[PDB]
Amino acid sequence: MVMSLLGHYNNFFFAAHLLDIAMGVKTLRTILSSVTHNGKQLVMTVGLLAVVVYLYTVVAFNFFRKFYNKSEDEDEPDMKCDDMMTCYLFHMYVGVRAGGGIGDEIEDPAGDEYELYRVVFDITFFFFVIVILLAIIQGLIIDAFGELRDQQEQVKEDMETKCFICGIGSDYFDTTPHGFETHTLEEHNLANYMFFLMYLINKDETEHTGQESYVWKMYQERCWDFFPAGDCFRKQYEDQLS
Amino acid sequence: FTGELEVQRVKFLNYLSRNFYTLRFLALFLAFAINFILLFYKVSDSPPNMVYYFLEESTGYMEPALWCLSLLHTLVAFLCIIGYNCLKVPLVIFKREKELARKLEFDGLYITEQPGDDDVKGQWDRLVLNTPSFPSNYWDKFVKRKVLDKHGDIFGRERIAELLGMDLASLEITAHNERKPDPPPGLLTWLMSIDVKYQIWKFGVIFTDNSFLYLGWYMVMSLLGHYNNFFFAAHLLDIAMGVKTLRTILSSVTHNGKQLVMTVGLLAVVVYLYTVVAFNFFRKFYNKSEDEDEPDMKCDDMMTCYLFHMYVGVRAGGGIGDEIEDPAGDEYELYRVVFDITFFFFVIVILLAIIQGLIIDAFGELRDQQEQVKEDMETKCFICGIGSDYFDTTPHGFETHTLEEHNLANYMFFLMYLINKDETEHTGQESYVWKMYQERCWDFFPAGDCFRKQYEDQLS
Amino acid sequence: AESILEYFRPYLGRIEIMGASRRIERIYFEISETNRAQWEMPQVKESKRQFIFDVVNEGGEAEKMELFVSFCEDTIFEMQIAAQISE
Amino acid sequence: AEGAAGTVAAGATARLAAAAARA
Ligand SMILES: [Zn+2]
Ligand SMILES: [Zn+2]
Repeated sequence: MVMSLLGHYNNFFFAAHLLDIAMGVKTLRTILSSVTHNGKQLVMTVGLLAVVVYLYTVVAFNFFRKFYNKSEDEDEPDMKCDDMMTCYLFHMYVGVRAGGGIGDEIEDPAGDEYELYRVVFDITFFFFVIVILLAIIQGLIIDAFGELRDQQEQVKEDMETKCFICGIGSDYFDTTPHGFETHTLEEHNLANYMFFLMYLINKDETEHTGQESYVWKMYQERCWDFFPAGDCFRKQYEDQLS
Repeated sequence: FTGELEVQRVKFLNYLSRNFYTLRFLALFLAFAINFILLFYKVSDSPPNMVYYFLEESTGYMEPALWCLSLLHTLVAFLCIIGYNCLKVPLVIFKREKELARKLEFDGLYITEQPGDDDVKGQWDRLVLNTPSFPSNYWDKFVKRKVLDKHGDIFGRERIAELLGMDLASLEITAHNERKPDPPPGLLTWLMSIDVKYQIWKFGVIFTDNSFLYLGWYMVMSLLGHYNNFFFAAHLLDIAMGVKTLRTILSSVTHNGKQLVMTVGLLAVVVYLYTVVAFNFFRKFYNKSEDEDEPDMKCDDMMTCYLFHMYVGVRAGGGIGDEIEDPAGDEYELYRVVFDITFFFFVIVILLAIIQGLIIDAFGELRDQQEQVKEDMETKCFICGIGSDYFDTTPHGFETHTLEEHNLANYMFFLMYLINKDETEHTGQESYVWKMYQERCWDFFPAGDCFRKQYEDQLS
Repeated sequence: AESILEYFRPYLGRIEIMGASRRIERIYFEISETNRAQWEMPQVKESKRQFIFDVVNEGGEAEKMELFVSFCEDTIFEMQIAAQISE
Repeated sequence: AEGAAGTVAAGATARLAAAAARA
């Protein structure tokens, strides 16, 4: 509302609306649900990126100072390792976005001093931070899709097998023909009960039968004994009258 | 003082054992603080040759805060070491004494069979069998008599009474005959006289335990940070292990790191194997195109070409083709092209994907472990093998079974009760169970029948 | 006797056995207040969940009972070392 | 830990625990 209101300042600020208004769609909201399932771990991974790139920044602060220079001829008034903040900025702005480590953004280390020292620093930086941590991020959202799908499969299986009310699977309700569907529909079905409660609330206290008054008593007591929870009219009457 | 000072010390250390995590979280916060102020550094070739000075803000503080916080850091690090030494060690030492007591009581490790003479921790315990202070924290200190009763009959009883200490076992059979003297406590003068073998073996056990060593690493790095240096700043990295979730993540990635390493070895051999193929055929391409001359050509020396590929060709993100001469010359053009594309395809996409898939499978595997344990714990009593189906024929019965019936917390209280009650007043049940406990049989657990199948048909 | 039964409820322990008569029987026994308290601390619950994880990700035959007894007798020693530090 | 003979003769302990060739 307010962003629409302040868009009357002759400005673009309507245009930041649609972004999280697409959440009103179903499927995109499901996707964003997946990615937000794990965002905390993504954030602490980014903190680990911060500490690591910080920890690498010193290693050229105090040893490799004659390299981070942009090779303008006759002079370098630009050298992003003197100030520490500028070097941390340099790595976190350029070295991570290079796609290839720093090695496209340095002097050539083939000078004799500390050459192998620099090269191991480059490659271990490259390897560790880029491939392992971007892969961590990728694997997190990948596992997110897998996890939500596992949830859906799990609920569908557990709901299909059982009556939801007793703990009884469909094996007992298939000794008769087609019986699980009758059980979950004709017998206790978790929609008749809602109509029953609406009926009981919308009927006055004087005319309830003993069953209905008993159940209202139990409802106001907030005991749930009336639900069977293990025996539904047929194990009771198995041997007698099936 | 001399007496009350020791009580002040003991109160201080019993207090320290209470609070250990707080000091560590404090030191983490301190690490962030010292590192924040480390970030303002700067270097000149002119002081206000190299001058590693510290530019402050406009505020005149931030020089001596470094000093006081460094001193604070090393202090709390030593304090944390002492908290570890007071608190955590007796668990692992109790474990060592326990397992050794089992392997000489119910097994015949040093007596009968042998040590296996490769587990050096399995030999380090050899040098504490002789002392009397060995069964220190373990409770049932009859141990020497027990092994002497069991194995000493068919072996040298004096072999026991020299191996396991037990000086004058013949005397110890009737030592408590004559009298019970009251020797003088004159301590702080003869206190050197203690079981040196015991303390040395103990110190070895501490100096191999990894957490102690990690704390000492943190300690010494904080200590040497007092050289006016950045070396505090390598602390926080692994000190973030103390957090829960990041430690879980690192657990997953370390679940598979060996296979990652041998994959990297496969990368080494492959890039090596490609290095020859331009060593001996394509020697006129790896050159940086400086005009009039190439004193730089990274294929003559083999080491430099292996270096070139492993430093540049892998980090190119696009194969070598951005870092070569153009191969459109007529000689061996197609050969260079298949060389480049095969290199690109195989090493980059297949092996980086291997790495990605490994940690991906790691998250999947650990999540599978958690789902599996939750399922198996949910269905069954943990004690019998019986699932919840029998304990749901009654209303709501599995919860009563895992709580009111056998519940794996009442048993712990039972053992604490039974150890904390003397042998004369146990009933037949309790004495029977102590007998079985000392025998280390586990028949008393039901393991398939819990009071209700017994009384199903009778009285449900 | 419902009031006293409620009051002595948290201190009344209970277990089952198989022993000395080739059947199943129950036991009734005291629990201390302080051990019942220290049992509900987050350190202890974390270690217990760790046990239940590690027992069954690597788990088989009667080894399980041995490990459960090991954890019990270890954490009793932890109850002692936690008891004898407080004010 | 010695340039040319670095991984070899300069530090063999870490060279055996791992197998690097640039430290
Ligand atoms: Zn049902
Ligand atoms: Zn059971």
